[PDB]
Amino acid sequence: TTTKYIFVPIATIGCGKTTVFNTLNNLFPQWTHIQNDNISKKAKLKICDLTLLALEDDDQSVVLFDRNNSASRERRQIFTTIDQKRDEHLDDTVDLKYIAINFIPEDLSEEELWDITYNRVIQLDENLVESVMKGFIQRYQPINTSRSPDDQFDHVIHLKLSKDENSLKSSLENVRIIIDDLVQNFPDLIKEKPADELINECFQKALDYKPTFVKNMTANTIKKDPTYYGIAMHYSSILENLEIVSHNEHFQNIKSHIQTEFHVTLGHIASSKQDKAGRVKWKKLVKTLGKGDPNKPKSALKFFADVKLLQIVINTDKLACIKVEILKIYDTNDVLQSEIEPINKQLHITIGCIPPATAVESNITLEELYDNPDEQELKPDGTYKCGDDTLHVFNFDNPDLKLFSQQLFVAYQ
Ligand SMILES: Nc1nc2c(ncn2[C@@H]2O[C@H](COP(=O)(O)OP(=O)(O)O)[C@@H](O)[C@H]2O)c(=O)[nH]1
Ligand SMILES: [Mg+2]
Repeated sequence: TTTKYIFVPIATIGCGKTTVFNTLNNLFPQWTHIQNDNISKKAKLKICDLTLLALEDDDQSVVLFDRNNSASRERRQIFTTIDQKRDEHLDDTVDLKYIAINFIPEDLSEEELWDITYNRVIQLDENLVESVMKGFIQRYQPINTSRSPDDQFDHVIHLKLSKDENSLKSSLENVRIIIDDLVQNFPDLIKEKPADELINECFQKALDYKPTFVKNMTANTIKKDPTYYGIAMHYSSILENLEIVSHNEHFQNIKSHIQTEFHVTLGHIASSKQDKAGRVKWKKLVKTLGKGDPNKPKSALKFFADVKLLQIVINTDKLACIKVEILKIYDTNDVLQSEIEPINKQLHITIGCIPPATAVESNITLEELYDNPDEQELKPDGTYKCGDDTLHVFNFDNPDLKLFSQQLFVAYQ
């Protein structure tokens, strides 16, 4: 009855796995070539799943299982995974021969292995390729058919690997080795050997196809986005305007947690994730105010703001903050920048927090105080119960607490 085949490389990167498998598939289009490099790291159906799917139909007899399997545990994973899922995909009467294709001769030096493969991969990335490649060689364990797991292979084909600038290419010799092996040992797979002209042509095609790299080597950069955009507030100017609450009994808790810098937050990356509104406003902030130098926790930007201090709100035993308004934002030549829209409704300067609570809670404090969209006027002095918080409101006597030319900054935390 029916026999199916899984061809399993034992290899490191650049040994010619994909070239050899692409040559064979060019000659035998009914075979299925599954490339682990082209499977998402987060794919629900991984190579063992796709291998079994590609063996279900009768006409599908061969999978070229294109993965390094450098470590002995990775060969064990093939057997145990396919053992467990096989009965969902194949009749009980089927084998399932596993043919190991050994790409690294047992007497190849580690330094010649590196010299052959590293230089093949070169010839738009420089040394990301060295650490990913050395990782596969680090954990490479040669085939050992005298013990598990490699003693579970039904057959082993031993390939050549060498510098070949003056000889037949080693992957073409290897295609010939595989074909001759199959013709002698599995005539049902290859009835008659294809013509050498055809084998050579198919190999040339495969030798010139766009290469495929493991995804950690084609791993793109994270064009990192900053954590938040702020207005740096002149320290002594904020401190001097705390005198309105300095003697208040509900502020004495807060005094020992007063911050050593004050800022108005314009936008935090976390808010790009609540609304479409929060996303769009975050993007426009990154567009207008650029990504400053990213190897510094704070970078000043060439924009400045005028800010008016409106009232102090104490969230009892939690924090104190100043509700503010931004009068204007402008650049170094004082032209107004109308396109800078803050994300937070309820703009504020956090003063200090009692350390169960954190500065992010200044927003919830002012939002719960000003929760009615049709009543946003400054509330008069006094105590306000909001949810489970007791708030105290202190309006400034001076209607003209304007702070000018406060410089914007970007923050990466
Ligand atoms: N010199 C030489 N280069 C080869 C040979 N076979 C493949 N290559 C090249 O080596 C690079 C890596 O081959 P590839 O098949 O992708 O290796 P893989 O990482 O094991 O899949 C590619 O540029 C191939 O064109 C060969 O026999 N000799
Ligand atoms: Mg490959």
